[PDB]
Amino acid sequence: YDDELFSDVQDIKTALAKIHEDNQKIISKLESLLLLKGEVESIKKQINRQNISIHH
Amino acid sequence: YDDELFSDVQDIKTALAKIHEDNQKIISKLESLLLLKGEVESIKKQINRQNISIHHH
Amino acid sequence: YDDELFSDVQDIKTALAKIHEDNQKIISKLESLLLLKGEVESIKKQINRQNISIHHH
Amino acid sequence: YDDELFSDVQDIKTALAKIHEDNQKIISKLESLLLLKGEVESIKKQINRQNISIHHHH
Ligand SMILES: [Ca+2]
Repeated sequence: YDDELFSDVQDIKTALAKIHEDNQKIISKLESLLLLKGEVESIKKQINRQNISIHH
Repeated sequence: YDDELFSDVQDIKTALAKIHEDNQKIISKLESLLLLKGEVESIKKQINRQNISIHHH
Repeated sequence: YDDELFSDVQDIKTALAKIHEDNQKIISKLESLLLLKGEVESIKKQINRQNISIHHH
Repeated sequence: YDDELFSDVQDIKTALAKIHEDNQKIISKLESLLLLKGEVESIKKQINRQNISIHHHH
């Protein structure tokens, strides 16, 4: 083994570690973005509340 | 095919399979986010509905 | 170049191609999502038009 | 270290570099999307302002 297969293999492993870390970052931001769905539901309630007061 | 070399190759295969699984999770979340699109359009209509009510008053 | 080693190397290449394919799908979805920013700005204008409507009475 | 095997290893490296490059772009797009959080918040305030004007208006 090597000559020098081992060094190349290590480099591949180092790259794989970097991509996975990237994935973790991509997932954190998706989770934060998902909170948007609740906010845009809130806007629709806020508009309905306006409609209720105006009717009154 | 040195045994240690095979061990190392198996590790690489294990890493890639994990990355692919993460990709599935990422795509699943994106599909959910896409539904936002319909929700926003509905808000524009809700405002238009409001405008009509105000005119008829 | 051992025959089994070559096959495992081939298996690795197939996996990278699949991950790359996942990437393109992810990018496509994110481009669609970015269209949201224009839609939200449009809502801000639509609400402002209502305000102009109310002032004129 | 067989020369054919070396090419195949180089090929693997090239694909990984390309995937990382894609990862960067995906991240840049997510950061842009995040600014949406502020925009949706701006709308919530804009609606509240209407309610206040209306109260003074009425
Ligand atoms: Ca990704």
